Amino acid sequence: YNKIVSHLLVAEPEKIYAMPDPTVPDSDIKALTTLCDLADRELVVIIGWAKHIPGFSTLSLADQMSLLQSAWMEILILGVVYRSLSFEDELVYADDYIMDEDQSKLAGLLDLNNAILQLVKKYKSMKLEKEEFVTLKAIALANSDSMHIEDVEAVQKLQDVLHEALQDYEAGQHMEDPRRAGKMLMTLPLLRQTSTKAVQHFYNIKLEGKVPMHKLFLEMLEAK
Amino acid sequence: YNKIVSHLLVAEPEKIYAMPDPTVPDSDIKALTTLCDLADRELVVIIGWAKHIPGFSTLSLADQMSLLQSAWMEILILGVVYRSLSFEDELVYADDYIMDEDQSKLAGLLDLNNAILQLVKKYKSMKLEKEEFVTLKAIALANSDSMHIEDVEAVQKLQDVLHEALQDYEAGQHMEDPRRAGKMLMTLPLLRQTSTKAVQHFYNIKLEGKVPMHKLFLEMLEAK
Amino acid sequence: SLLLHLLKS
Amino acid sequence: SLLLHLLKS
Ligand SMILES: Cc1cc(N)c2nc(N)sc2c1
Ligand SMILES: Cc1cc(N)c2nc(N)sc2c1
Repeated sequence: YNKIVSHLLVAEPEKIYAMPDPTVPDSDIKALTTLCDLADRELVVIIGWAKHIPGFSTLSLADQMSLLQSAWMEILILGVVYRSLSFEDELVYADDYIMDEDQSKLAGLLDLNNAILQLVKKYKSMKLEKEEFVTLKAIALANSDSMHIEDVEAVQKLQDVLHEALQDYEAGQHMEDPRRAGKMLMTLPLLRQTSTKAVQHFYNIKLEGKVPMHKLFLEMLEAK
Repeated sequence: YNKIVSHLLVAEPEKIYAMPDPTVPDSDIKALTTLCDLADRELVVIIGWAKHIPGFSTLSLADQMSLLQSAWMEILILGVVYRSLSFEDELVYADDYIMDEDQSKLAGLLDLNNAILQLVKKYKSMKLEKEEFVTLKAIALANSDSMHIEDVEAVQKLQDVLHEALQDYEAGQHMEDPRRAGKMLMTLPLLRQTSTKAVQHFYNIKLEGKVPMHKLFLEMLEAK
Repeated sequence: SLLLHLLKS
Repeated sequence: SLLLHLLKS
């Protein structure tokens, strides 16, 4: 199929383990610490991944920063959603950190994790493929609606290139449904909604000051 | 062109005046009262409009309620955005209620109105047509991602019918850009983001208890 | 529900 | 900015 889609597949970062501290008692603080640590490490690999997306590294460093500051939590959430598609009512944050409903309630995350499971339900019913996942993650970055963009035209061109790759992929692989690309685009509002909820939830955990957070995670929470 | 698009054009409700009370001193309370009154009246016409959308009235009353409870603020905001496309840095809530930056600051709405003006900027650059506006408002209703749907398949079918109308419209009217329908779908995340911001902002004005609100507006704010 | 009333009317 | 540092590295 499509070269952009095959490129994004090879660019996909390796799996990251959560490694919850086995010496620490189970608690909301432990679960939130574990998840913020996991996000901080994944943010480093997301920054390296973005540089493989055609055209991203040609933007100004200000525009690269702006796109990542608006999209980072969408990119993190799509990863959790993709890993969870084979599971039932469980979120695969990592292979060693799978959260069921009881664990979500214990971490104060039931409402957020229920919205993430809504994303999973719709992608399961649409039989989301890895090809579509990686292309939607790149589109989410390009379409993140930063208020701070310098080169509006170059960011539109990045959107168009990635949109064209999704449409060409679907035209070739899914002739049974000539509107499947647009169905995939219509999944992006719920991702935006769930990301905004997540950022607000963890910004409030930051303000409460009971969960240690590493520098990069903090930098991205603070950006908004 | 497309019969669904022509149907939605004739279904479009008439203009509503704001009629800010000329006896009341200008204040944040007056501006917020005026806007909540205007939303309450527009919500009545939105409910009647939705019944003209093919298939909507065949859903259960529970599903009709669910779609409107999730989408109402998106529908209100798209109306303001469409009315504003010929203006510069001003929001046309009504022909008698046009808010500039100073007025937005006076009403405590600068951050919300700046996000609405971001929607306006992108639709102006895409030369949004009334045909596209009315079709995107119907798609926003159908694609509103309620957690409470009974008939998931019937709501997907409503999405597909309206998606097909947008795609058929763009295939006929915009042959120069074979991906314009998908560009229009890619505007929906910012609408979702701006709607969630607006609902949270007015829910907080509700809790503070200084702005009288009519029954229907309150019912829709409370739903979330 | 006023919403239900208007949807029925 | 750690974000800027990583984008430059
Ligand atoms: C919502 C959410 C929160 C996190 N901390 C997180 N970390 C990942 N690696 S994905 C993700 C998602
Ligand atoms: C954001 C917003 C708030 C309102 N009160 C309102 N009223 C309309 N008729 S559109 C709208 C949008």
